[PDB]
Amino acid sequence: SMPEVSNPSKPGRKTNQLQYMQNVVVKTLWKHQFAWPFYQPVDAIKLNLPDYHKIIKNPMDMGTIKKRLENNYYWSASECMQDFNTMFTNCYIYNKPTDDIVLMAQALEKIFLQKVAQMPQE
Amino acid sequence: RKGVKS
Repeated sequence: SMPEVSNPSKPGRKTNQLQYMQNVVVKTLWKHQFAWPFYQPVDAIKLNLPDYHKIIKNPMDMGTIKKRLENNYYWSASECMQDFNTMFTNCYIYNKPTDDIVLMAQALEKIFLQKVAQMPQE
Repeated sequence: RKGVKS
């Protein structure tokens, strides 16, 4: 279902790894010429996609990830990684492998993986 | 089906 960005019962914090996810991973991807389709939730009205929200049941976007980081919603950097992988997986599910949006997602995913690989230990 | 993008 659509994703919350705060939850009073859910433990939340900002570790050194979560700070790295915000200040290095998200911020690097944000300043990329191909990031703009991912700043906000997919807009099925503007794109005229009657089936998007029938097929994609766990939507995710980088704006939601940013808000989760800003709210100290996560407990672990692994949860932030989860959200990025949901974002990419959804794009690859819904779109055809040759579409412009998939090529853009693949370029961002390559940078995501490089920055995660250089994340420091907790 | 999102079409052409830059």
